[PDB]
Amino acid sequence: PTVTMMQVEEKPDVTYSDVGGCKEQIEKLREVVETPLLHPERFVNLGIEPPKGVLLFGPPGTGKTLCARAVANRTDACFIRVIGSELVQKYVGEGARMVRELFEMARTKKACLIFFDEIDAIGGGDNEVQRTMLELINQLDGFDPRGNIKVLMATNRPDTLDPALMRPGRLDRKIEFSLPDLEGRTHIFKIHARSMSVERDIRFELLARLCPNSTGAEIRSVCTEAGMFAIRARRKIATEKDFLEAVNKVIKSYAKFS
Amino acid sequence: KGCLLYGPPGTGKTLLARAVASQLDCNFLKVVSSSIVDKYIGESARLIREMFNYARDHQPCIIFMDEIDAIGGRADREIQRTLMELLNQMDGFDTLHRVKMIMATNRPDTLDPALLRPGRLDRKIHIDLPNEQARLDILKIHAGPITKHGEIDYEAIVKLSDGFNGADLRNVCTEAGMFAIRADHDFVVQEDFMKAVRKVADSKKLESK
Amino acid sequence: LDKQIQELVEAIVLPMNQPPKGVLMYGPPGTGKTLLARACAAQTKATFLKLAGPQLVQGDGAKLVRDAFALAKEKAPSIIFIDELDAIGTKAGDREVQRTMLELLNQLDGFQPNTQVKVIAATNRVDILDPALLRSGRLDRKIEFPMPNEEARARIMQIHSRKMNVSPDVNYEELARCTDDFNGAQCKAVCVEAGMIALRRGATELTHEDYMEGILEVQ
Repeated sequence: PTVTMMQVEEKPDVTYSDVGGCKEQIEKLREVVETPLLHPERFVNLGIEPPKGVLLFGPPGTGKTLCARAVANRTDACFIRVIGSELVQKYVGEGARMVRELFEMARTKKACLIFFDEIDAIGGGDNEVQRTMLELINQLDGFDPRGNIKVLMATNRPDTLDPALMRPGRLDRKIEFSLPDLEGRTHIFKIHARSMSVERDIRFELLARLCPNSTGAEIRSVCTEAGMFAIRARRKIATEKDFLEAVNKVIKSYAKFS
Repeated sequence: KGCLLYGPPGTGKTLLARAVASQLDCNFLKVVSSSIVDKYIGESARLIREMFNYARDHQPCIIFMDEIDAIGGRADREIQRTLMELLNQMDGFDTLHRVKMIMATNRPDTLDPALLRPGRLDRKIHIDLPNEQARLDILKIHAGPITKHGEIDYEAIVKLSDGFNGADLRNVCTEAGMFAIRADHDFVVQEDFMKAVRKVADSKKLESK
Repeated sequence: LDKQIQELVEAIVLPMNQPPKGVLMYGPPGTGKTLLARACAAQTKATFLKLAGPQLVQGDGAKLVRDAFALAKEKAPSIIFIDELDAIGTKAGDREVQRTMLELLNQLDGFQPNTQVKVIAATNRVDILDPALLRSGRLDRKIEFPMPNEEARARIMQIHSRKMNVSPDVNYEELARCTDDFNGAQCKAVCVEAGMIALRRGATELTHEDYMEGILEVQ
């Protein structure tokens, strides 16, 4: 149906160095998306049951940016990102054929990688959801589609009990959000220097040290009010003295209650 | 429409009610005392009306009640509520006909003298202790359908059985027959009877509470 | 823990290689009865057909009983391992699962061809137990579990760490002594945790100090 040709995702997007400051965790989740892609036989010959992928949970923060990074680091054929809102729908019975036809497309596309977004929508009456998650794990643990390509869960709450007790068998490499230190934000600054006319007088270390506890969501809002108040001020160039009030406003006025 | 089987000295009601209930019983439906503790909200009233409602919708019906001594306190508020449903549904205005219920207990002291009233419990039979001679005769009339080897000796089985349960006597003796049938021998020697009857019977002394 | 794995391996292998029909695998928690019966399945080599407790609750439990006994009727002699039977057999849905239960006992009572594939039952507690389960065809093998020791933890961790590339220098006494107040799945966190950094260490073969480095790493 429309989900077949619509599901295939093209037009690549945000890259590697937009990571929210993780130096070791970016290797802990990079050595399963980039290293197995360079050769299949390598991790097959590395022993028994090569790792499928990683696990992302906790606070949203810089979410959906590292998955866009995984889409960007695709070297040969642009990959896909299954969304969670398509499995739980009205008129049950189409989610099974949906996951079996997208896993069948994974079989057809020479060991294609699959990513699962918003697992909390199908995680955790709920018998129509138990079909999608019990049949979903029944197809992941099954050796029919593939057992080496990719697993990656990106969600907000790890409060899904059944996937938490079914995950240690097949899923592996769970990591936290790993909030950055003071020096981590300047990488996101150096890569987002394509933003709305960052002047060369703007120092990225000054902007980094002027905002503590400012994980990728809060500096992404620094960029949101940066370009937004750059458009609303009828200006065309951005100067740190022109939007520092928007910076400390967007971090302090939004850091008071939250 | 009511009867009581209290056997405080000894036992033997399980072989009777399981012998006839296993023979015909005219039906099959067991109600255990653990379906009433109701750890959640105490809505067991509609469970009594629903389950007994099906027990009256079905014309043939016989209900057993085992281990009522702990749920027969003279937590107890919902117990006495279901006992008010037992009064109003044993001697009430309902369809209280042929359908029959049977109560079993252990001690004749906390037996809810409101339930000990006639109607709620018409008959009562005081079971006695299983005598060594009664154990020998019950083991001879229960030794019929089970196969044994030509070498037989009931003196060790009856002698080594002191203060045991008759239901546990039959289930432990037949448990020893099933212990000796593991090696698919048509003949059953009494060596495995001494072994499995002794060990499993001592396990029923550990679990004889 | 050897006489009960011998009693279980006999209970499910002497009919596989009157034979026993039912087995009640219970005991206190912390042992790993599901992975002990699955470790037994690793020795039987037959197909391991998993089934959970609340899978009967979806008049469908009788359909899963007749389905497991249809696969038992025609399907090759696999190993059906059900678990958490006391939670669904609570002695109006629970009464429907009691009808499923009495149909299960009726099919394990009135059927002579029951010498085929068996069903292994596991419970975490025997407080809720059907008194009508006293039959050769029904659940017969009632085994209690003792407290495991560090030697038995080295046994199950050796069955669970026998296929991986482990260096042949393991005294099992440093790691067996360091694993205190642990369980089976936590020793699986130990061995899998030792398998985590096997990629970034570069050495594709597991070493000695990685077990105790996992114990001190996550636990």
